[PDB]
Amino acid sequence: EYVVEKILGKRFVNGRPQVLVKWSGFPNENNTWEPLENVGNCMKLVSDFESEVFRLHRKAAAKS
Amino acid sequence: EYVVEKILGKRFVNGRPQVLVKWSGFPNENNTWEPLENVGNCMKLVSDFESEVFRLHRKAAAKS
Amino acid sequence: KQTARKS
Amino acid sequence: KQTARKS
Repeated sequence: EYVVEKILGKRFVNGRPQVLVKWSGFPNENNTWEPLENVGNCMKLVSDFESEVFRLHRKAAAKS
Repeated sequence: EYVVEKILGKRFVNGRPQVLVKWSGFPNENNTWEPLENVGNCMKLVSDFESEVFRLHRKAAAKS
Repeated sequence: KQTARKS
Repeated sequence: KQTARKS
């Protein structure tokens, strides 16, 4: 288990959610996709990411 | 901290994500909205919920 | 076990 | 601390 700096993306693989993890102390080159089941101990960063997605969805809505 | 049976909904409050929690051993009448920051220990149930939302989003897409 | 904090 | 398991 490693310290997480930020959550950068979200996707589904075979219908199951994953998130893109920037690891603290590692460069972005080593970012990895992880099952949402793996990130229970960084939900503040996951919430930050979710908040940003919603903000962008609201923008896409506005422009439509 | 209580055992969670299921996650039933998701919303944003002041831009921050929350989920609707069905508590194990409690009737649905006592379901509560909780900050995503609170549910790190039930990410399997959160992943189950996310999977279902995606499935319904795909359906809304298909029908469009 | 799946658990959560209650606010 | 914010941490996660690495797969």
